[PDB]
Amino acid sequence: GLWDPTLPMIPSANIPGDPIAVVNQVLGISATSAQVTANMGRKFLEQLGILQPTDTGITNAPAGSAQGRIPRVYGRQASEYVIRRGMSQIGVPYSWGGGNAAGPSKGIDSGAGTVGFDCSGLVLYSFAGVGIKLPHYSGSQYNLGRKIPSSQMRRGDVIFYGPNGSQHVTIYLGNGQMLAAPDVGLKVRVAPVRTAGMTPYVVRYIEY
Repeated sequence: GLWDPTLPMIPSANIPGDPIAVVNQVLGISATSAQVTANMGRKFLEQLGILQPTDTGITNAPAGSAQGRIPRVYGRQASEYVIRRGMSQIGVPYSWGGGNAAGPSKGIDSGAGTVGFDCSGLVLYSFAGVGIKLPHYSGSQYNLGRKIPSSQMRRGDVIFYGPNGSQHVTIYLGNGQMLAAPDVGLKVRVAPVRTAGMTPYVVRYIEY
């Protein structure tokens, strides 16, 4: 019962730090996921009419806090933007280690030749659109945000599997459906929530 037995029963891809997300060989520029995330967060705060000169664009709450940068009155809007980002990626192939704040990417190790997403990649891409910066490893994502009992998961919360949430991570859509790419040969999809191997808590990154 520790793992979801429909997927490889191993910790998932773990990419350290703040990878390069954007390389433009013609202008001679590049930028990392956190750069892209901060820019998107500032744009989103400006779209809400609340950008301040002190805003970096990074909008995460301190881990465990129910108070973060985006006001609760705007959280449903933020959550729906995150969900729209992710749903826009339906059909993109699975790649082990795939994805960054800018979009699908090449993976690592066996995924090195395949441009796509893994769950943690897709989660970090989708949340980055409102300035929520997450590491590219499901285990480390599980240690951020605020825990909600899995029985109370709500649309926009993030579902984790395996010990320490290391096996797989998906975005909950409500109505018993979740969004992720599962494994090789498959693509980002909407699928029924699976309870086998589910951690006892989901994580909420956006309050509303």
